[PDB]
Amino acid sequence: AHWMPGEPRPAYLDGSAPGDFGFDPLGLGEVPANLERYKESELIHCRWAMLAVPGILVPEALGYGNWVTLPTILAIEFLAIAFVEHQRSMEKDPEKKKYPGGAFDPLGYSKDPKKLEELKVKEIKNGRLALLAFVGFCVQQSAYPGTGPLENLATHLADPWHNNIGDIVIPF
Amino acid sequence: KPPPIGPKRGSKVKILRRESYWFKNVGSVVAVDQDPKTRYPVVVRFAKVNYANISTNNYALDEVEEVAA
Amino acid sequence: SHSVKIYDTCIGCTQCVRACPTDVLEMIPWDGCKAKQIASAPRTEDCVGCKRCESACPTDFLSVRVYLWHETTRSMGLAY
Amino acid sequence: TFNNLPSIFVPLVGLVFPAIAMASLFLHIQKNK
Amino acid sequence: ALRFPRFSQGLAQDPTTRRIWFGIATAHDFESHDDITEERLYQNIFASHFGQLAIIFLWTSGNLFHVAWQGNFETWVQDPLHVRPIAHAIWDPHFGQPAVEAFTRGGALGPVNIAYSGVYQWWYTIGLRTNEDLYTGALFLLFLSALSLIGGWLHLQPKWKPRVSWFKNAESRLNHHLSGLFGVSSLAWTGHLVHVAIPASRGEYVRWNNFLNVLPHPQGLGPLFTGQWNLYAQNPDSSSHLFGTSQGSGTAILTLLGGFHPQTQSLWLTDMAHHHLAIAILFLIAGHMYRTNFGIGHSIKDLLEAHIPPGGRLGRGHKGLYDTINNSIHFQLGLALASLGVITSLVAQHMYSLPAYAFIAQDFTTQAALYTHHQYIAGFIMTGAFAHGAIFFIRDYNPEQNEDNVLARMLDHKEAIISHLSWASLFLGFHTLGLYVHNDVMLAFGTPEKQILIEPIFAQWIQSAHGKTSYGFDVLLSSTSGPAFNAGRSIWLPGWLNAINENSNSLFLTIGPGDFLVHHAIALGLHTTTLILVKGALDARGSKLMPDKKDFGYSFPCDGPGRGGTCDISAWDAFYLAVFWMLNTIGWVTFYWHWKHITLWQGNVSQFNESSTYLMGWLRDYLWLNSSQLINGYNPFGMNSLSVWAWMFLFGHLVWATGFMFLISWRGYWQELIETLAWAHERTPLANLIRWKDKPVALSIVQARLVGLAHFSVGYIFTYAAFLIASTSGKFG
Amino acid sequence: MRDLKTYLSVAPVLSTLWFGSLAGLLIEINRLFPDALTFPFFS
Amino acid sequence: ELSPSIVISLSTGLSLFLGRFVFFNFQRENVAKQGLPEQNGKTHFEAGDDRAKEYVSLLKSNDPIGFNIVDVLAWGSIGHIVAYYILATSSNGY
Amino acid sequence: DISGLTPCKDSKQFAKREKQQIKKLESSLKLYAPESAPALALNAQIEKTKRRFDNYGKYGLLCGSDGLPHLIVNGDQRHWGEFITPGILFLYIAGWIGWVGRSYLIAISGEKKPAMKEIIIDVPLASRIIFRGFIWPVAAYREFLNGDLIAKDV
Ligand code: CLA
Ligand code: CLA
Ligand code: CLA
Ligand code: CLA
Ligand SMILES: CC1=C(/C=C/C(C)=C/C=C/C(C)=C/C=C/C=C(C)/C=C/C=C(C)/C=C/C2=C(C)CCCC2(C)C)C(C)(C)CCC1
Ligand SMILES: CC1=C(/C=C/C(C)=C/C=C/C(C)=C\C=C\C=C(C)\C=C\C=C(C)\C=C\C2=C(C)CCCC2(C)C)C(C)(C)CCC1
Ligand code: SF4
Ligand code: SF4
Repeated sequence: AHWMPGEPRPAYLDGSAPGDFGFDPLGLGEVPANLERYKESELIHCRWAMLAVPGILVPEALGYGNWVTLPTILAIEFLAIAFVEHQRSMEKDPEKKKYPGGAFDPLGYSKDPKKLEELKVKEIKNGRLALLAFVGFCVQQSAYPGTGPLENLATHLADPWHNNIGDIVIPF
Repeated sequence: KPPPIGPKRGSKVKILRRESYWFKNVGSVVAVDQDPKTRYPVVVRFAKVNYANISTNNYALDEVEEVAA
Repeated sequence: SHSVKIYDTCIGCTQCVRACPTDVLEMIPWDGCKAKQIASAPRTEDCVGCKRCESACPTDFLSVRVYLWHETTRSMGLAY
Repeated sequence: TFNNLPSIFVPLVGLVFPAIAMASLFLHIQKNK
Repeated sequence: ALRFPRFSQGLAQDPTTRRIWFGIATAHDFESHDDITEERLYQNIFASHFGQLAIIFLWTSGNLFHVAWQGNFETWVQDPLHVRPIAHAIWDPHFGQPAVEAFTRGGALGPVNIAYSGVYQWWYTIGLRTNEDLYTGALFLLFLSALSLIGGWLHLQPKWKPRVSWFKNAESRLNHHLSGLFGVSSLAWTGHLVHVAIPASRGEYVRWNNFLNVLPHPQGLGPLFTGQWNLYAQNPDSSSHLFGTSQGSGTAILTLLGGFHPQTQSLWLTDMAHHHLAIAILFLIAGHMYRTNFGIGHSIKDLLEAHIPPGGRLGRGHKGLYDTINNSIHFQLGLALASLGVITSLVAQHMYSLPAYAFIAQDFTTQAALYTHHQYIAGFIMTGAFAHGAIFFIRDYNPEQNEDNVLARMLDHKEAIISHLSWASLFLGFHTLGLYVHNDVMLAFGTPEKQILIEPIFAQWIQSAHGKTSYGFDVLLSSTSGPAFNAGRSIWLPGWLNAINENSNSLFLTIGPGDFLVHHAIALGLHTTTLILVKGALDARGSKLMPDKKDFGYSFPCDGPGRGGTCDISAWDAFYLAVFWMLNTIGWVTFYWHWKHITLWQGNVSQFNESSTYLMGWLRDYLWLNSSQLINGYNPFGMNSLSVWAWMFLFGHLVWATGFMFLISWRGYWQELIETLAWAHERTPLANLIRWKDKPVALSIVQARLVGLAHFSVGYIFTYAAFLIASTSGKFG
Repeated sequence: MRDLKTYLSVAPVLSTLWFGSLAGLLIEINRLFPDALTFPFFS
Repeated sequence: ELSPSIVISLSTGLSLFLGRFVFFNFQRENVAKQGLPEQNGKTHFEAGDDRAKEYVSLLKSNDPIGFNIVDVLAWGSIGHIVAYYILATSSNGY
Repeated sequence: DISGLTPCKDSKQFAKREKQQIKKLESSLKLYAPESAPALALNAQIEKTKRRFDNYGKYGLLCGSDGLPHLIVNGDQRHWGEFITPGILFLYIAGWIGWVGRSYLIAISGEKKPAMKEIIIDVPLASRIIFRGFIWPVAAYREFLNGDLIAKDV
């Protein structure tokens, strides 16, 4: 229950929150309002990245599209998404801003509170992992311009002790 | 009261007066005028002089605050 | 002419007025200090503004204080 | 006449307008009501 | 108030002669005038602004009228590269016949003065190809001056008298000024450039009698309403255009081809048209921001009370700042002069590099006079911005109404700011003077290979980041594979590259170690002027030596010899010494400019690149060398056209030395001297009949300071104007 | 003498001693290592 | 050709739909929160400026949400803007 | 070869500066006998100049079109001998000066009249401190972490 066991946990996050490991070394979540907004935005970023990563490796495993016109698809995108995002902005209850439930929770996963807390922990963990995975996709596409993520995993599994990150991180 | 009203003789004190040279600087109370009608009884003696080459000045009780040391 | 003011931080040392070369100041009785006297400035019309008074005020910043203001022939110190 | 207009206006301006201006302004200085 | 100062009965009740000076000098300090209000303050300011606009239009009308009447503009239009501009004729009856013979230039039948203001180029670039055009413009500007005068008269009358609640309407005013005064104004300027200036460049003259008939583009407004705006950029004057005739012209009115016109070495009129149009869209959109009588928009008060960062770094944020700015005219004036000085320096830095007027790059005295002008103007405007911020911190700053806010938290760490600006100036002056002196010595020891020459790698990187291949960094525009080069590959970069790489023009000059060192001298000057001004502004309310300085005002002489001495303690005196350092800084800027440019124009850039790295090069190869044709303006055997510039040079030297009198000598020696003089006059027979009315006195300390600075700055300015104009006119490279 | 050393430790006497020693140091360095613009060791 | 009369009406109707239906409550919320442009703690009209007088007559709309003529100008200014942006950026082959 | 500057080991104008200074010093050398003190000193200055130019050549200095070494400060590893290594060499000494001075002022701060120790410099105290600035980059770092570098307002 700590990102680095030994560091003093700050006073404003201590384990009660769903995904609390005491990782605020810069002191961004000092005040409570910014902290609440941050966990909202964290859950949203997490859910978008977890929507993204299976939309990357699945096209790459079969389609090999490499995840790479404007004035119509852009307009339909903005129209479809701004509506949902502002309707999300129109909620004021914070625990319902993070976890609305109701018309968003079918299958009755939110029926038991203890499993709800455990599943919130699961969501936030898998989501931080997926945010890291997307940042990995982006920087691996920046370093290697024309390679896929699963392609890079094959590159690693071929000779892992010779094809790794080191080639880019140091000049030699 | 006939007993002392202000800091002790020798109590290193801080100045909260914004117009003094030794503002937010420590001092050394050398005397406190026990007359309960003077406005600035606290005679302080600082270490470094002001621009007028003076190391002492009278201060009030509310324009002064003793340090934890 | 000039506006001389004496604030309540005065210790009544009588240097402000013993330095003042134009009889602007005068010590009066008071109950705010151990010396039981404070300086007053009745004859501000005779005030030239030389600030010898406040070059001799031994306080935190000052108790006597000269404010430069409407300059007349006697505040400008003219024999003509 | 256009070549003769500076000869009328420069002695007019740079000498009379100082006469008029400095005189009237000295009178405005030395006034009492 | 009984005597001449009707606005201060403290100076009217002054039998001396200080009242005349202080009634001149405080005439325009309305918020210090006696027995006035805020209504009368704002209304006098409004009428004063009307008078300023009247004077501005009158002065422009005088320029136009004298160029039309006494000028050679119709001759300048034909052969501009080889016909000299003419500001105005001269009728000085002190002239001798050699001087009448020497000052006859530009094909005139009498003496004349050469327009080193560039008004010829800018009028010729915007149409105006006859003297009658300039006459109509001058008459219309005279009408506009009379319009401003009657407006400022009637807005003082009680019927038309705006209340303070109208002046403080900082949202309607902002919306209107943005939208109209910038957006519609630049839009109207485009509507001139498209209808007049470009057709006047493309040939045909489009005037008031025929501007409704002439289509600015062969397909009028179909392309605009139908969205096909690309039809306005079809024939963009394809590189063979002669400014003022249809040869090699086109039909476009709005382009983004960038770069320079090849004939004029100036910017394209179509680029200026599209530019003013685009920024018109931006300003007309931005002027619909602030809340007004129509229910929508922003309240700047809540914009400021909302920009308070959680975390308490800024503390109370911008809370209470709308009320402390809108009520404080000095804060508005300080911010205004800040922005104005920065954009004035921008005008200079972009008119020298990106000249927007025909045949102003190839003429060389106007391009220097304008830069020097606007940069000294910017330095003065900046000193005034800070001085008015100081006057705000004294007069108009309420510490309780803005407690712990960005402004209050600012005054807290004034010692930190002052100390770190002191550090920056001290570091820069120490090091860069040390390097200039090291190089002076290394030349004085015949070892120029030992000099500290730091190549300005960062400015050269920015240059190579814009298309200059003179260094070989090949980054973001000199690299063909860079996406920034690929984006604007088809829009502007051909013209911009054949402009910036062309080593004849003056944008993005090839810089070297002397440029590094003088840029650091410039940084020293800016940081130091800033230090002086910021320190005066933040210690304006008080310090440890004089904590009740707000009670004495902004301008007061001193606080006496007590407390060690308090000469030049007021924020006014900070402004004072900052004007000195500002003149010094702008002198460095303009010396750098003029030497780099005169060496470029002459052709020997090596002169600057070798001699600018050691100060004796500036004293020899810039001042001593370029002052050769000036001081010989009138020798014991004859004179030439540069006689006036030599006389002005020495005149400026004279007043610049006279200022040292009022600065070095102070008040007391002169009062005693005047006492002796008064004795002598009152006891001298036949002059005892004459007795003064104002008792004579030596000048007050703050006054004589101001007078010394006036003489000092007048001499600085007139001397350098004489030198710059004469050096660039004695040769024109 | 104690007072002679007290005077030798005064700010100007000690300053000129310190700067004479320092100046001799830099002088002998610029004679033994003259004409130096770049630090070539591990360059 | 993008039919310059169809894209412009389309984008304008789009901006009006995004105004009234999607976020007018957000815009009116921010209007009521930012409030009038007060000076010294009071509105300009409440300070003596007779010329401010926020025009309730122009704002008195009986559209059941309150979409006044000024909001129609607002959403439609943005509409014509985005329309001509699309049209111009689509005109040239860049 | 960066910033459009040729190295001085392969520059023409740099060698021209060399030849010109050598001819200048030789023109002042044909006025004395080749064994006297002036001619010997001139020959020593000549060898000094020649070795100077050759050392500026061999260090990889960059000589521009004017033929003088233009120092590179950007941080290029080849040109750390221009600014960064002597910059560290400076800052080490400068912080030595500051740190021994600061520890001296703190040492005399607990004196009855400290100012007399700023006039009459306590040479034993300073000399015991004069080498304590050798370790300033670590002592100052700890005083910053412990809170002893920066004072507290009270
Ligand atoms: C004895 C020396 C002397 C004098 C008196 C003059 C006089 C004159 N010269 Mg100059 N000149 C001289 C030497 C002199 N010259 C020399 C040696 C040269 C070099 C060869 C020249 C070169 C020269 C040129 C090239 C020109 C002149 C011009 C002029 C005329 C300017 C018109 C005017 O009325 O200005 C009025 C005064 C001013 C504009 C000065 C403004 C600043 C004042 C001091 C501030 C005013 C204060 C306040 C705001 C107003 C209150 C009222 C005030 C009256 C008190 C004027 C007749 C010009 C000319 O002929 O045009 C008509 C012109 O173009 N002269
Ligand atoms: C759209 C309506 C509108 C317009 C056009 C104006 C116009 C103006 N107002 Mg405003 N005003 C308005 C509405 C408007 N007002 C409203 C509703 C209020 C209600 C409170 C006010 C209250 C108000 C006050 C209180 C004051 C003004 C003032 C002014 C004048 C400013 C001074 C000036 O001319 O510089 C104009 C400057 C520019 C157009 C451009 C400056 C900066 C550019 C970006 C520089 C770069 C380009 C440069 C110009 C190129 C030059 C090249 C070459 C041609 C030389 C100007 C005439 C002042 C004035 O003079 O009083 C009459 C003044 O004191 N106004
Ligand atoms: C050449 C003239 C000159 C010079 C050198 C300076 C220098 C300075 N002025 Mg300016 N100043 C000047 C003219 C000058 N001023 C004038 C005419 C005025 C109008 C009154 C002002 C008004 C003014 C104000 C109002 C302010 C300054 C400030 C400063 C300091 C800026 C920090 C800096 O760059 O210092 C770097 C150091 C130097 C430039 C000193 C050069 C000398 C060398 C380095 C000393 C070493 C040589 C040698 C070994 C010593 C022994 C000599 C001998 C005994 C043997 C600096 C001391 C500002 C300040 O204090 O900021 C910190 C400030 O607020 N000055
Ligand atoms: C601030 C600006 C400035 C700068 C940067 C320089 C820089 C330089 N000048 Mg110039 N100079 C300047 C101002 C400046 N000068 C001024 C104002 C003058 C007029 C007084 C001169 C006059 C001048 C002359 C006449 C000469 C120079 C020379 C030099 C060079 C000196 C190299 C040298 O001998 O150091 C070598 C290093 C030292 C002397 C310091 C040694 C420090 C000791 C040994 C302690 C370090 C060791 C320590 C124990 C730590 C080791 C690590 C470990 C134990 C921890 C250098 C390029 C000389 C040169 O060769 O020009 C190129 C030369 O001939 N200069
Ligand atoms: C005293 C005072 C005052 C006055 C002051 C002043 C006068 C100031 C000034 C100031 C200034 C004068 C400032 C300036 C600034 C600047 C800046 C801050 C800049 C920025 C920039 C940027 C950010 C950029 C960007 C970019 C680039 C780089 C280029 C290209 C484009 C882009 C955009 C990208 C007042 C009244 C206020 C108040 C009181 C106090
Ligand atoms: C790399 C480099 C560069 C750059 C750099 C930079 C940009 C830096 C920055 C830096 C910074 C931004 C810094 C800051 C700081 C701050 C602070 C705040 C500090 C403090 C300190 C202290 C406090 C100390 C003290 C001391 C010492 C330790 C010494 C002596 C003594 C004393 C006590 C003085 C370049 C490229 C140009 C060149 C090359 C090199
Ligand atoms: S000098 Fe000052 S303290 Fe002394 S008597 Fe006068 S006012 Fe009082
Ligand atoms: S300023 Fe001079 S005259 Fe006035 S009270 Fe002080 S000492 Fe007396």
